[PDB]
Amino acid sequence: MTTLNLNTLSERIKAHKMALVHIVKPPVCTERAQHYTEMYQQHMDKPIPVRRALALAHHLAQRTIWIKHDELIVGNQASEVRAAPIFPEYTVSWIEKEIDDLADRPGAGFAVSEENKRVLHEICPWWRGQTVQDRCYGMFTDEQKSLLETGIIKAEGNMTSGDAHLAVNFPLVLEKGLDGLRAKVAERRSRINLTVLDDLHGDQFLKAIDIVLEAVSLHIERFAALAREMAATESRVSRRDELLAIAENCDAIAHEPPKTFWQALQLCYFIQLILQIESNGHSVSFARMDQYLYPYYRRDVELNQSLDREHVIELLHSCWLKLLEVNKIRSGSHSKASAGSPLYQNVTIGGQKLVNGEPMDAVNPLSYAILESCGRLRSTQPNLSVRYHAGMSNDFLDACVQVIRCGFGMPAFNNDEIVIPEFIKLGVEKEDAYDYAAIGCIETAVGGKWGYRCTGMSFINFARVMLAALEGGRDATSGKVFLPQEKALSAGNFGNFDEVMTAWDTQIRYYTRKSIEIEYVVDTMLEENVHDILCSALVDDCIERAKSIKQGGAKYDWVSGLQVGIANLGNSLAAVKKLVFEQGVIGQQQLAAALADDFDGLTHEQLRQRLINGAPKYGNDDDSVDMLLTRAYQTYIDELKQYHNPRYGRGPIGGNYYAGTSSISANVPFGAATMATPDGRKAHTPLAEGASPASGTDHLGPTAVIGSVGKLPTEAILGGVLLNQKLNPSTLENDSDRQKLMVLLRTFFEVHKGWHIQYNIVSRETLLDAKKHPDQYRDLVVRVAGYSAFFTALSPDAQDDIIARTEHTL
Amino acid sequence: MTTLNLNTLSERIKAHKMALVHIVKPPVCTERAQHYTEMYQQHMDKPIPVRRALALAHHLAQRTIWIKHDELIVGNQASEVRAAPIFPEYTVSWIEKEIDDLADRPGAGFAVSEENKRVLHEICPWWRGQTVQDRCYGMFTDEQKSLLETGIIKAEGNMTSGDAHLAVNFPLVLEKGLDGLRAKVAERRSRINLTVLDDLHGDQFLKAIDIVLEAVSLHIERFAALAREMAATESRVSRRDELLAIAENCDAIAHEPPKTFWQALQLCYFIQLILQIESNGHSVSFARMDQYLYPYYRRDVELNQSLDREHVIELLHSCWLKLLEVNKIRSGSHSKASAGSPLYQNVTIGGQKLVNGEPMDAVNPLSYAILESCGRLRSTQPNLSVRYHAGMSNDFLDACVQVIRCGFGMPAFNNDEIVIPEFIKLGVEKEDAYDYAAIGCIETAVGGKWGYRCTGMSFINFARVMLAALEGGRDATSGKVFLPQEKALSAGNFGNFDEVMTAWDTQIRYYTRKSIEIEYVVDTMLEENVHDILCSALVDDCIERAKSIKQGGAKYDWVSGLQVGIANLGNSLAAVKKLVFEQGVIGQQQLAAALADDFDGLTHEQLRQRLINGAPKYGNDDDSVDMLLTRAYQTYIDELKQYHNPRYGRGPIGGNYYAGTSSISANVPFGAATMATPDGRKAHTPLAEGASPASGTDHLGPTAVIGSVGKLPTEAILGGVLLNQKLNPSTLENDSDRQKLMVLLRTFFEVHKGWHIQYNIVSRETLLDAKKHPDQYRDLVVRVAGYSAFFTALSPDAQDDIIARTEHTL
Repeated sequence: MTTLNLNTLSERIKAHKMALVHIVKPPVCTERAQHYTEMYQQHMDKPIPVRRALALAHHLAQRTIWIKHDELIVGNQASEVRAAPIFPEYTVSWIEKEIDDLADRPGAGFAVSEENKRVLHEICPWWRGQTVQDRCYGMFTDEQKSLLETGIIKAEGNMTSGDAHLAVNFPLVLEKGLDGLRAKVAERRSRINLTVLDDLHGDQFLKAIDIVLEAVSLHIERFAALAREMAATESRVSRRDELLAIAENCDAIAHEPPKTFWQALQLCYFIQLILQIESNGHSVSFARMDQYLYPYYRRDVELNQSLDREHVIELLHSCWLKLLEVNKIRSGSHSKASAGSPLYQNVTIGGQKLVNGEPMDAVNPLSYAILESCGRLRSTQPNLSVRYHAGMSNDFLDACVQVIRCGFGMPAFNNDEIVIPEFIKLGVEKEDAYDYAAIGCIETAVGGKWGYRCTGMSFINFARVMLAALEGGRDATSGKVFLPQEKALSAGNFGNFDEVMTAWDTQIRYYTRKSIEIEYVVDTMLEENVHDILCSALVDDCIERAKSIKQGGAKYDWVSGLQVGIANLGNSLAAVKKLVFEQGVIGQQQLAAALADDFDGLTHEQLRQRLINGAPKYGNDDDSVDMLLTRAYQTYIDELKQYHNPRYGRGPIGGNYYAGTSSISANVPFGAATMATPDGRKAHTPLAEGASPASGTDHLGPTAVIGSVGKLPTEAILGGVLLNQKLNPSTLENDSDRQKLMVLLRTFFEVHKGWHIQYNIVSRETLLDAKKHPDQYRDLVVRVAGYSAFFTALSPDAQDDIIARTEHTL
Repeated sequence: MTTLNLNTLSERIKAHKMALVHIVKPPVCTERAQHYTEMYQQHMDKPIPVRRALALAHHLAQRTIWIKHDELIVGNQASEVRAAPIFPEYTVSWIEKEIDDLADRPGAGFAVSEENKRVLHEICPWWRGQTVQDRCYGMFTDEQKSLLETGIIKAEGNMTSGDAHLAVNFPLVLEKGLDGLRAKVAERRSRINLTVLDDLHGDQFLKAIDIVLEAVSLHIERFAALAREMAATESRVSRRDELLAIAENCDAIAHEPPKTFWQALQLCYFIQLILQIESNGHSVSFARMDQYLYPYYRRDVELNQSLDREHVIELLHSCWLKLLEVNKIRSGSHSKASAGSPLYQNVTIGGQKLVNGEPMDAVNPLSYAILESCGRLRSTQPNLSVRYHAGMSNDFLDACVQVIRCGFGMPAFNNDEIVIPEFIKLGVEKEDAYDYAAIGCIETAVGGKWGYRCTGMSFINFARVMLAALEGGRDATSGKVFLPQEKALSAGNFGNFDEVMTAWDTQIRYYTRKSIEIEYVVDTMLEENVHDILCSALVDDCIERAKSIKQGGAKYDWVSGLQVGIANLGNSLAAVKKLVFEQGVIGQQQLAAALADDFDGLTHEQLRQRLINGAPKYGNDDDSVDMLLTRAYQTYIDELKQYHNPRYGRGPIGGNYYAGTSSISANVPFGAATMATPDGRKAHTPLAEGASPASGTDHLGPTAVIGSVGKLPTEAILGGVLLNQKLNPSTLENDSDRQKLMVLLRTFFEVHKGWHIQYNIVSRETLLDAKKHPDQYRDLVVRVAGYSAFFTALSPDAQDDIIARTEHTL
């Protein structure tokens, strides 16, 4: 049975990793901001796509590049290590407001030089009115502005950043190389007829693509020249040869399709890198790297032995650390939903493949080498996701638990047993459905053939809507009544609990329509102003259609928003149903006063405990509450069926919505703006994250949790059902308990058709000593919600929310 | 019969006309440019259609208004009298080049105060890169830039101005009033679904429309207040009460549908005026005024006798002079094609109407009063067109000849006998075809239901293309060979004349495709950057479709370019066919050397003189040349059928092209860039205008001219076949001769199915004395090509082109 070595790192990688983790307050880079402003100003006469393509080519040619830390995979995102570039086309509002207050922000600090401070005040004024965000607010209705003002609906990630949230078609890049893609664009332009309106627009986008494809080849050649320059001055023979090998690799993949594993991996990273230079969208993913890079691995390692397996791990480590170098700056408020400065760069391994139309297990030696390399490095990037299926061997599943015991949150699991059948049901072609991948956190899509944001659209706070449904449509936090209704607890005029559910149904249908109206504005402002030239080029079928992903270029296009406060909604309605209506133990007006009073006073404080412990809670396998949550959630799911997403009918298959709960760390900020709820939660405290049970309310062990989670309408929540789980390391020291988990996994995915599970393995004492002496735990990694983060890079608000999570035993 | 009094004018009208005609060097106004820049800068965040609506509302609210000349119809275009406003969104290029050299431009002089030079130096640089023209050149291929640089294809009027070239739905404005229009918009916005993409864009366009309608009403009330303010300072009881009546009528039409003829005329003018404040497009036309204003004329004149018919005449005079106050400034080059600073504001009278689906003569008393009002004033505005039909009475046709004898070039004639059948053939609904009108010059459309520029698209220089077809595809003027070919006169390798025509066919198809490629860029840049909010609002069916005319909002959308050098093409090929090939009296190389040498030297002058008088010319009813010109024109007409215009399939019926010859005064500047031609024309000399015979070549009288013109494929030239005709006034003093003329008209329109005829009536001594003593002939009006102009306001080149035209006798 494969036993992985999960401790050894080369001295090169150790020093490289150590250099990155000790950058506690990374700098900010303005190079991209300058060069984009320069080209936007010089090319106002060009169409926006061409203008943006010329902006990227100017930046790539003029920006600072370097090769550092004796790296074997080259390509820097910004002028300084771990620097965040600035992207002014999306917004400058928070930049101008916060530019002097970026050092001391809890959990999101950045160092800004005075010259960068000087440059930003010269650039940002020109972008006012032209940014994506300013244009969104030039079109929002006042009602929509007010909704976004209260925070009951939020879409800040969409208005201040590029979409990304996808994987490009790496097989296409590897098969054709950069010259082959330029040839593809030329053959497509030869079929342009300039007296046909669509072709006139199409040709300008194809021109943009060619400008960017040429620039990327020139940029790879620029690094090749840099490697040769450094090789001539590098005295160490070992490093000199590597630099020359790097220069030769770059020369090859600048034009021709890769021939070796090292070349193919470097090319794939170049794409991953430049995607995050042209756009600051996060969750840029590699999709099934263990599949499309395996032919090179097999040849170089197994057949010809030009490389040793250990060399491949070193190369993977090199790539992983470059992924950790990628950084992104967010506003002070939006950073609280993104605790740990994450970029969610996902890598998918495992799963199945089709051979002559028939499915087989896809796990291969490269799958093992990738899993092992992540176990040795124990970093936040990549966000490793494993595709489970019934045919996966115990050996590989055992190797996965071995890495879970390394205590950095990975690998996480997706489930072919639900993803493949439902994707096919939706209209994903069979060959594509079997080749799906994980994107960002838990969301899934067909890599290289899918539009942006399989999840990651607008956020609805279910708890605040529920409070409004319980109180005449009034939002407790803001006081505004967006949808008036007559029934309210303070009035005591609910005659049934059925009437409470009609109130919820009618309120959530209103906020659902508003959320979609808001997304239509934001998506269209992204469509018209911030085309992704390189990203669109590498997603089927934008080249042939001659338009961007956001215009309908992708073969598939389904998206989902995020519903926040899942456990709180169910627990709250169940407490109401049981204690107020079924038992007559709590009065409607009595409850409203405790909620408005935030359970203040001894009298109200024991009423609160009756709500906490006197009514069943989500996560204990009790149907009286679990099925109620599903019933309330189902109304949102059904309402989504009345709408299409903006790309509907414009090329892509689907063009519709579904649900999702991969709400990252939005539970803490959303809860901070949520008043007391009837589930016993006090005002301003975090909500349950993702779809996990509320912390400290699941008392019947892990098996009871998956019984509850499995009862959600998982098939309609293809944005993902996020299930966290925290264990003490001692709960997996014995093979007895490791096997106990592996059977728990197979049962969750095969019996209950679960979507995903991720594991924290860490003692409560360790996380408290990480608060005490940070310099001690600089490399301590922790699973937040869909991704991993360094515990000492978290703010205390998120540190404690993780510490408060339920610790389970097997 | 009916005898009109064509000499009476009130003292009020006399003084007013004198004030306008003695403005020799009109001023420029920067208010619109200043106010549009301010709102463009302060509303960059709004969608472009809404940004333009606020610019207008800000301009109308802040701009300078006044009432002068004791006018009964109020509304000024700019701050000063006959001042031309600046419209920077279309272009600032020619403005920056010619800013100091505007006063002495021949026939296009404007006065620019140092204050205005200072204002435009602040304004223009901000618009660099954002103008329509700059963004056209951000998309043109290098080939398309070179074609335009040489001038063989031209589209200067489209890149530097709005489109206009249409009539809005005046019946809708009169029937609904302004409040009714805002209500029509509200009801349409109530059907907007903000989760449907097309409705999201649509709602922004409807918002813009409503912003503008609100501003129009506020602007009319702004004039009502001014009239009351001036009435307070007015000491003449006569004029004081007139101002009170204006204030009351402005009050009424600011919201409600008008009830009186004065109200209905004032409101129709307010629209006509504001249309030309929001857009500098010209050929803004009234369509069938004698029809949609008759209900008021009948009520006020005939049924109730609230005002005398003579008062109606004075009111029409008031409107006509306000139309003359409108002005427009063009570049130095484009002004040469628009000799006389015209605006082509057309008024259509006559024609037919359907009474329960039965054709009936539409001529009515108001038709006579409009005809008579124009005869007394003898002004360049309105461009009066009469719709001829077989059933029109001898009495009215003689009234038209009475006005033609006033010597200002009007009325011109359109022919129901060809328009209505061919419009129906195109797909125009019978009800609409019978309601067609002339737009601008000679082109025809359905007022209130048609897109822009039924004619007025790109200009192709047929003579230069023909020269290239005779010489290896080389343009003699620039030296460029855009489409190479082997056969050329220099080589003497034409085997026969059929090979000559094959060359013409091959070359003209190439230049046709390229003209449309150029139009597609320009049309698309107009669509995306300069929406006409008020114009679109008042054309069917933009409000219901929630989009502009240029986006496909109009019920009908056909357009046509302009083919220049008609008679030169036929005459040139005729000379070549007869003398070179049929009779072998001139050699191919011999002819080529004469053409390259511009017929220099006594020997070559004899060859030229043989080309002129030794071969038949267009306009003598000689089939040998007439049918050859038709066969050459047929190739362009056939090539047009392979294309659709940019609105095709986006809403409107048709969406295709047809041909046109309404080339205004472009024959002069186009001739200036055309070298010697085989028709005996010397280099740099003017070409023939429109479809008229070349001057001095039609030697067999008028009856023979219409013989030739009628042989053109008129049914395919729905942009108009333009025919000028000049007579000495002594030729129409005998009623014997006047009946000869009317017989010829009925014959030209009914038997030959001709499109149009217009008559200059003036002696050679009058035109030459006006060149010598302009101050003496400031009110001398001459017919140019489709419109009339003040002779003393024409360039010397254009003055001489008219003086050189053939003078016919009957």
